[PDB]
Amino acid sequence: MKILVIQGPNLNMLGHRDPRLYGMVTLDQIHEIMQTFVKQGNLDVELEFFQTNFEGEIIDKIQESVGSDYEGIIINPGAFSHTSIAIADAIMLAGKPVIEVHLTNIQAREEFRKNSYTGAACGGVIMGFGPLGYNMALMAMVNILAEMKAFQE
Amino acid sequence: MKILVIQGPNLNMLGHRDPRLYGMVTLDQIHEIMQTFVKQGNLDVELEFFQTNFEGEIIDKIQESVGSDYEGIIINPGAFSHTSIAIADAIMLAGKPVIEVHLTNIQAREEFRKNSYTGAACGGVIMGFGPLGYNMALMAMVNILAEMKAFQE
Amino acid sequence: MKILVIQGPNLNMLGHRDPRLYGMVTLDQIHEIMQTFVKQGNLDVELEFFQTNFEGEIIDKIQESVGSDYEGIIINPGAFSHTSIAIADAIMLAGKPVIEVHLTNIQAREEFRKNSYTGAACGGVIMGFGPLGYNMALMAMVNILAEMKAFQE
Amino acid sequence: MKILVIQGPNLNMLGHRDPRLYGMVTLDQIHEIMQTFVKQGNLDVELEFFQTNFEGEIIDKIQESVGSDYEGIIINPGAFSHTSIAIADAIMLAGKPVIEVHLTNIQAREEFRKNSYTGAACGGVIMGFGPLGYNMALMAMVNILAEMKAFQE
Amino acid sequence: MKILVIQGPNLNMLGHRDPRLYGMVTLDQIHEIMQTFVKQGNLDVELEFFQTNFEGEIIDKIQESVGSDYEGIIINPGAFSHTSIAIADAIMLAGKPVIEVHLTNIQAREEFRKNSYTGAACGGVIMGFGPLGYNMALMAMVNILAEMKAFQE
Amino acid sequence: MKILVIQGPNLNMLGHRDPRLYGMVTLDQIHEIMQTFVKQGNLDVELEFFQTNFEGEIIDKIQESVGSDYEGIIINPGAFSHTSIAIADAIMLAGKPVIEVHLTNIQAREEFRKNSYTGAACGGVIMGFGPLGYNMALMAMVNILAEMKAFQE
Amino acid sequence: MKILVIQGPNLNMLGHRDPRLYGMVTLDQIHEIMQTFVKQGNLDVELEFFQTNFEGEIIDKIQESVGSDYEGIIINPGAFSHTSIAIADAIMLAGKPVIEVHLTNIQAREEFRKNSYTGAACGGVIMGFGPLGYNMALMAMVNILAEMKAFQE
Amino acid sequence: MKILVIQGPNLNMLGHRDPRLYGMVTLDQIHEIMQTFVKQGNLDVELEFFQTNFEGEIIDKIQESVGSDYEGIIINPGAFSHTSIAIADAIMLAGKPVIEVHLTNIQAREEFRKNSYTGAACGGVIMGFGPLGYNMALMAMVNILAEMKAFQE
Amino acid sequence: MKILVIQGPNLNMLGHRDPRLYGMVTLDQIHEIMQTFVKQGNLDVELEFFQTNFEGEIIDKIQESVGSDYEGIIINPGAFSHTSIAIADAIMLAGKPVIEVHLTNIQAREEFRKNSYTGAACGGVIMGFGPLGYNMALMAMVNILAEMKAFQE
Amino acid sequence: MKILVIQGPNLNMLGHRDPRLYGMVTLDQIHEIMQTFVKQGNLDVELEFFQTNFEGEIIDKIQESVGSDYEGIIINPGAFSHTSIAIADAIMLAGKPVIEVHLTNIQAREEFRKNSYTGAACGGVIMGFGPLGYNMALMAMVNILAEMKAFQE
Amino acid sequence: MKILVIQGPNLNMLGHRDPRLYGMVTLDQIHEIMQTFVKQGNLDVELEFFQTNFEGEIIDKIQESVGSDYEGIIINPGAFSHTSIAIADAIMLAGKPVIEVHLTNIQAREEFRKNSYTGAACGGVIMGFGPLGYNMALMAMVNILAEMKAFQE
Amino acid sequence: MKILVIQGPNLNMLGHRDPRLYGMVTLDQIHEIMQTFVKQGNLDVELEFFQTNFEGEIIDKIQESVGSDYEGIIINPGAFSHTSIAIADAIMLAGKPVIEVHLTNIQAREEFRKNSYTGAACGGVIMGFGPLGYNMALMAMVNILAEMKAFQE
Ligand SMILES: Cc1ccc2sc(COC3=C[C@@](O)(C(=O)O)C[C@@H](O)[C@@H]3O)cc2c1
Ligand SMILES: Cc1ccc2sc(COC3=C[C@@](O)(C(=O)O)C[C@@H](O)[C@@H]3O)cc2c1
Ligand SMILES: Cc1ccc2sc(COC3=C[C@@](O)(C(=O)O)C[C@@H](O)[C@@H]3O)cc2c1
Ligand SMILES: Cc1ccc2sc(COC3=C[C@@](O)(C(=O)O)C[C@@H](O)[C@@H]3O)cc2c1
Ligand SMILES: Cc1ccc2sc(COC3=C[C@@](O)(C(=O)O)C[C@@H](O)[C@@H]3O)cc2c1
Ligand SMILES: Cc1ccc2sc(COC3=C[C@@](O)(C(=O)O)C[C@@H](O)[C@@H]3O)cc2c1
Ligand SMILES: Cc1ccc2sc(COC3=C[C@@](O)(C(=O)O)C[C@@H](O)[C@@H]3O)cc2c1
Ligand SMILES: Cc1ccc2sc(COC3=C[C@@](O)(C(=O)O)C[C@@H](O)[C@@H]3O)cc2c1
Repeated sequence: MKILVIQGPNLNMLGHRDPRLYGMVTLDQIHEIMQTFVKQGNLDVELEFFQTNFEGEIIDKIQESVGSDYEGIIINPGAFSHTSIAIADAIMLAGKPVIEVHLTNIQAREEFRKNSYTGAACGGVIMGFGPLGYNMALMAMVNILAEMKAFQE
Repeated sequence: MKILVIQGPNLNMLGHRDPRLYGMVTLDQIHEIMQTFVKQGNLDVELEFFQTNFEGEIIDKIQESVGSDYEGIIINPGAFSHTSIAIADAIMLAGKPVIEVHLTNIQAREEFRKNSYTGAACGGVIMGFGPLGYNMALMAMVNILAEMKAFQE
Repeated sequence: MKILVIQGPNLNMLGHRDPRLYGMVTLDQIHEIMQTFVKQGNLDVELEFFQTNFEGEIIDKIQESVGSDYEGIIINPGAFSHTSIAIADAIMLAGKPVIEVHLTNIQAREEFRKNSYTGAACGGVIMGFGPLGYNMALMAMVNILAEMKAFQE
Repeated sequence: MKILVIQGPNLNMLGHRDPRLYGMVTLDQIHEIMQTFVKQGNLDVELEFFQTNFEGEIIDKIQESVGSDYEGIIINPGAFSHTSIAIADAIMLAGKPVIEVHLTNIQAREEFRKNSYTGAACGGVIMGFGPLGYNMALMAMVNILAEMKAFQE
Repeated sequence: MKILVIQGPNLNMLGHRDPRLYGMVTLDQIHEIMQTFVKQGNLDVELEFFQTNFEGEIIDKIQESVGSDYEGIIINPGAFSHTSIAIADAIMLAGKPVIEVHLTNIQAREEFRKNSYTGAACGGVIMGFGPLGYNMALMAMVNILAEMKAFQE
Repeated sequence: MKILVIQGPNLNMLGHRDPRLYGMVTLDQIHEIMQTFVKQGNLDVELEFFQTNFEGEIIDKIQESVGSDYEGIIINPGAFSHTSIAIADAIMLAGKPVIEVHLTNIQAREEFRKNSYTGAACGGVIMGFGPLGYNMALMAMVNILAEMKAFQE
Repeated sequence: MKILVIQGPNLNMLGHRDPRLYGMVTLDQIHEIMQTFVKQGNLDVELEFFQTNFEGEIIDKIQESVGSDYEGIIINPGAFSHTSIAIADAIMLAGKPVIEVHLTNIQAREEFRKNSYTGAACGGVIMGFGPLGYNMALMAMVNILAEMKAFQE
Repeated sequence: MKILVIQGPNLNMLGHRDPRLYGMVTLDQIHEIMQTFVKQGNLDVELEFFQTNFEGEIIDKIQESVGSDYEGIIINPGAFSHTSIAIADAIMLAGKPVIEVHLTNIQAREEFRKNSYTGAACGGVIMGFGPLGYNMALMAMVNILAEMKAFQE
Repeated sequence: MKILVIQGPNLNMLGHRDPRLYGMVTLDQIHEIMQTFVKQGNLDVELEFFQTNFEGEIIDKIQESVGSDYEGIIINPGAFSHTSIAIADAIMLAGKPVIEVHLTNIQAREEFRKNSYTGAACGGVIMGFGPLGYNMALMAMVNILAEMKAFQE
Repeated sequence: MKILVIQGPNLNMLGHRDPRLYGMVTLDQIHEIMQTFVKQGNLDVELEFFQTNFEGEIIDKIQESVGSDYEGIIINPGAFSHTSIAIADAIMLAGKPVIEVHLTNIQAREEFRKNSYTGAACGGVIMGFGPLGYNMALMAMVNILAEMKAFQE
Repeated sequence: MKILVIQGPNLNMLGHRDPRLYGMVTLDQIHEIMQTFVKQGNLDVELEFFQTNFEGEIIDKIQESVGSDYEGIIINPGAFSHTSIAIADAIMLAGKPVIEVHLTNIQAREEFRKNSYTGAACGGVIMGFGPLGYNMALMAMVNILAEMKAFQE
Repeated sequence: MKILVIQGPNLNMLGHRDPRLYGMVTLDQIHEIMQTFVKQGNLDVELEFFQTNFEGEIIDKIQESVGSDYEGIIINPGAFSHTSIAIADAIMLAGKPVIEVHLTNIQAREEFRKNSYTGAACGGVIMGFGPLGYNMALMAMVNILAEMKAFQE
């Protein structure tokens, strides 16, 4: 059961500079925290991680998930959340669960960050919990998938 | 370790009518699902549930949590999320973690629902996961509390 | 055949001060005019009147109509018309005819009064006819109910 | 006692196509329903019906009512409600009661339909009751006229 | 197979003044170009041409197409495109293909010209191709009709 | 030397009702005041007066001035000034001086009256001088024409 | 000579948390300061203090002042100032002096706090002077009442 | 009979540079044209001319006109028209006719020039006639004064 | 203990015309009222009064207060309150208490008067109390100063 | 005679999912339809097709057309139409005909889709005709090119 | 070769208070830094420095540069940058290079500071480099002048 | 001492077409001009030049400067300046001086070009000086670096 984790622009710079707002934890560390959570719960999940600064690479990857044995996507589109109708469209055509995560509470920042095009296209949105938000996304993803397949039977 | 769950206007009408958008699950059923989650994880948590249609009662209850042995609040202010500066202020003065939950993805609805005053005052916001969102709030709450007390020592 | 008449904030102050805009007739007098209309037409209707200054009480009352033998609601939400998404939602979940009345023509007043959240959630809206508007609401309610039960057979 | 009923653009297309939103009843049928209401109440009223697609014809007709033995106007300006300051001015200079009717609840439709210039210029506005709204207009007109002439004596 | 071509306000002044923006071709010349296209393709189409400066005449004509053996409408509402909800409604009730044409690219002009109420009600919109845009509308009309009748069988 | 005076919707109702804002003078009286001014100055000017409530008639008349021996237009588009892109276009293609007149100061009224599409298309605009404004238009017109023909030689 | 002091939502939490923006003084301490001012000036005033988190209770209390021997109201509506047309209406019908007080300078905060519906309905507004603002309101109230009764004689 | 002519910022730079938009005529030349008009009509008027670049000097001068034997003001506030509430207030308190003139048609320029605070405070506004606009202002001023004194008697 | 009282544009015209909105009291009379208050309370205060119509003079004066033995400023910027970022900056750099006063309730007037740039830069704002507002400003100033120097010790 | 067809983000996902709004036809099928049109008309045109999800790739390709023997561009920028000033600039510097195509009527969708930066930079725009729109673009392109080269001679 | 350096409101207060945002350097020190730069580069430039708090003095000075042997202007209009259409106009008529400087990055401050009317009228704008910005203006001015006179020959 | 010069979309097309607005100088020529400035001043600077049409490449490059011996960045983000929150974020995390350059005065162009997200994130911004702007950036960069290292010691 494969989950694709997509990390948008600038998230690779996390923690390395300790630049206050986003915190001390690096992107790799966030990804280790995710693995840890997967093992410590015996959840039946293999993660693929992907980070990019290109809007087009985010769309490419969402698209490459379509034909494949990828069950769901957890995504933090970063600054593209607010601007990218294109990623929003790609999310709408993914035909599989997409969950949007934000480290910070984007409700509580500048006006230009409150809107999330991408988040409106997702099933659900998690914001403001730091790295923990990603594990919350994993929990929900596992439940969302469990419930999708339960119904099948 | 006491968590206060506050349920805003109209949420008590959930499920009883099956009114499409919000689902089939009743508010009691959401609260049972929470207890179930608390036991099935052996989490050290006693829940107090409260539902009201009064802005004033939501504020009263947030305030009554202040002096007490209430560790945190999980809240779905419902339609007040978009309008209630008053509840937002109450949340800011609660001096304890507040997590906002929405059944539906309020990013993906009418313009007048995208803004959340109350959500901006909370540490974090969860939207669009149906009842599961509340358990996600629980997970996060337990972790946020764990981490607050870890640092104490 | 029971009709619930809900009167929002400040409407109990009617007439007592003769405060120009709204007129000389008291809220009780409006309610007497309604009974009079019910008898003088031999309409088969028992009215329950309710006035409150609390958003929460309006919602409570709309909700308490749901399980009961209340056939429809006539409501003047007063200044809450313009602000209350919460009452609007309550009206949408009432699953019975709701008609909104206003004494004054809210189209012809300040910008902040032109919007009616609640009115959009109602089947119909009557504005600007003074107390007469309420009898027009009665007429329409009786017809709407007649037509609902005609179709049943 | 003459009442002028003015029907704005496209209302002559009613019912003939059964085009969903507005219903099944034709404009003639609406006018018959009005006569029927006038007889079944023995109201002392002769109706003149007029339908046009021309803003200019609506204004012309409102103006031609001024010198005459027309006591009041019932008007559904249709899509001109939202755009026509010119008809609004005509209504203000009619110096006799004007009541605006809409079949549909214009509060509950697109943003561009919520404004009614013409409705602000009328004494009162009725929306969302289907053809019934016109009889409600008749009821109100008869009362408004009764009350105008009562005060004379 | 009859197509009605409707030309809105001011289009009759085309070319006669060579007034720069719109060009050198007259409205008659646009209509000849259309006939020429119909013959040079052997398309099975009789054109009726109509030009007016009255919003009301455009609506009248759209309505008069309803009962008749008019298969579709090609329309350039001119300045009414931006303002006329009434024509937009008429187009919505025409129950037959309507195609909007603009000589100039209305996206690239003043803000007040970018909105097209009428264009949103049409199946499709062509702008910025000078008189050629009309032939494009003919091509598309013939295809849309071909495809409507193909499906019939 | 022929000047066309165009009077927009409702201006024919002037004075007859003494309806406060616009005054006591009738439209005929305004036109007499113009003739009087033309004689008392020996200006070489024949006036044609035209009043209509139809947008379409205003456009028609501007257009019919084009081929003719009409030297210029004085126009008070009334409520259309604020709404009518169509008339604004007609004015732009008149290829002769157009002067816009308003009785009242449209700067000092409701927001929806401050904009004048038609006024932006005219050479010049006169507002707020009551009927005297028309004579001011005449003066200016005569001067503008004088100066156009002076330059010819 | 009775003055009613109304304190809106959250003001009861003042000072107890020392939550920075509003200060260190408690609501009781604000009320003591007021009594002290009344004695130290020998002003002929009995104060009734009231604090609530309910919009409805504020309206109730304003209304209950109408029939009574309450001469004036000093009110800090708190977060309701910005949102509550209902309280604004109640203030308009109080038919006695109402003075709005704010601890903080609401001009200098978030955009959503600059508007005061309630403040526009009051005779006057005092902001940004901490608890001192209440005594200023007392001074002004005593003067306004002095001047009202002076004129009587 | 004294008329004060106030010329706002930058108008002294007229014509000297021939800077296209405003023309070739200098400010002195405009003032000579005014004198000429006064003589060629035998109008009973002494003009005082004043030009400044200071908002405060415009206000000072308007104020100094109050006590004096200045009968009316003709003013072109220039760029201050759009911005200066202060001059607008000064115009409202002048208690004598003020006419606003603009060389260019400020309706037909940038959005930031369409608003005229000052013009809304004037009795009337003249725009877009070049220097001629000033003589139009003189004509109107003379008539306005004539009519003010006629009534006296 | 010196307080500088700055009076913005047009305030010197007060009362002389009795121009309705602002009242009957002259600016000198307002200043006398202030002296009277200072004596009748034995407050230890010398007032310097200054009125100007120049934005630049207000700024100059604010600046000249900096080096001097001026303890605080009471200012009514008049129409500049709404427009003057420059004065707002000057107030921010005064490094002493500045209190803004308005005779009228600027919340309750035109939209363009609700904003106060200058008021946001002040510690506090008083509006809508007529001349009395100035004495309220004195009371507050004396208290603010008392409290500044109490802390010193 | 080479035409470059550029297909923006997500268009490669067409039809494969049958995702309702855009239809059943795949992108390849759209391109085949284009070739077919080119043959069935004997038009003298070689098409190069290009699809990308990268804004940067669209710009690159537009730029690579400049030096080459590419006569014109037909482009559907997809979601970038609304957001991409950069592509809009590239189109403006292409110095050759660019035609914008949309499958869907972007006038009739969400507010954020009505604006087309790219469409404003194109000579012309076609929307709402499904894949047929591309053939319409071909017809127009061939005519635009024919007319460009006719003039040459 | 004379350069006029104009310094807008409040800039004379620089450094003296060390008021954080703008820095520690006084206005005199900025002017010394400019002389120093002129010598250390042997640039052929005499500087005239001017500081004022009056909008009108800025305009006066720009105007007085016109007739003279002033080659260019470096200007920091301060808070007037955002508000002053009048200075913007003065700049446009200066017919010589004008360069706008800001100490702070006005893009990165409050919304009301992002707009620069004056900056739009300048050839170029420099912001956010502290006092160094002025030397950068000098560099550019010298280059702009060199290039203007190079072309002459 | 290494400076990275980043050139955004379309800038590589400079000069080659002579497309009026931006000029005649090619991007290579701008880079030569920069080297020339570096030698003719003996400044101790090695430049790396980079041009791209990809938002993601700009971010990649800003990021790759972080770990390296790159001292500062000069950047012209081109059309991305107005839209790219992502690049703005990258700039904020670069932890080294970033200077934004624009050839043209973006204040003086379309509304959609006035905003610069990226510019707000930079230390300073230079606009409207053609290619010279880059040398001005160099000058400033060298000074900013000199001053950063001066303080170190
Ligand atoms: C007829 C009907 C039937 C059941 C219910 S429950 C309900 C709650 O109000 C809201 C809840 C949210 O917080 C959520 O999605 O959890 C969204 C919020 O916008 C909405 O007011 C509204 C509603 C309406
Ligand atoms: C002086 C002048 C001369 C000739 C013409 S033709 C004309 C048509 O009105 C309009 C037509 C459009 O539909 C189009 O682009 O074809 C756009 C619409 O905005 C414009 O008003 C307006 C106009 C104006
Ligand atoms: C009840 C009544 C009685 C008489 C009249 S006349 C009239 C004309 O409409 C208008 C004319 C103006 O152009 C003008 O002041 O000359 C202003 C414009 O805003 C208004 O629509 C409107 C109107 C309304
Ligand atoms: C965490 C916290 C701690 C203490 C307090 S007290 C309070 C009052 O609510 C308000 C009062 C104001 O009237 C005022 O400035 O006095 C302004 C209003 O915007 C604000 O909501 C809000 C609040 C919030
Ligand atoms: C015809 C007239 C007559 C007298 C006066 S005095 C005056 C002062 O300007 C203002 C003062 C305020 O600060 C206030 O309420 O004290 C409000 C402000 O908006 C107004 O411009 C404006 C004005 C206007
Ligand atoms: C789930 C889904 C499935 C398939 C596709 S294809 C697609 C293309 O993007 C767009 C194309 C348009 O240009 C058009 O109408 O041709 C409109 C544009 O707004 C839209 O983003 C968006 C999309 C979304
Ligand atoms: C408390 C305070 C203390 C000292 C100073 S100096 C000053 C200058 O005015 C301004 C100058 C700018 O042009 C600039 O950044 O150089 C920005 C402008 O918005 C500001 O008003 C504003 C100001 C404010
Ligand atoms: C047809 C055309 C031809 C050549 C070029 S080069 C170019 C660069 O992009 C931009 C650069 C700016 O940063 C600047 O002024 O340096 C402004 C920005 O808005 C513009 O997109 C835009 C452009 C457009």
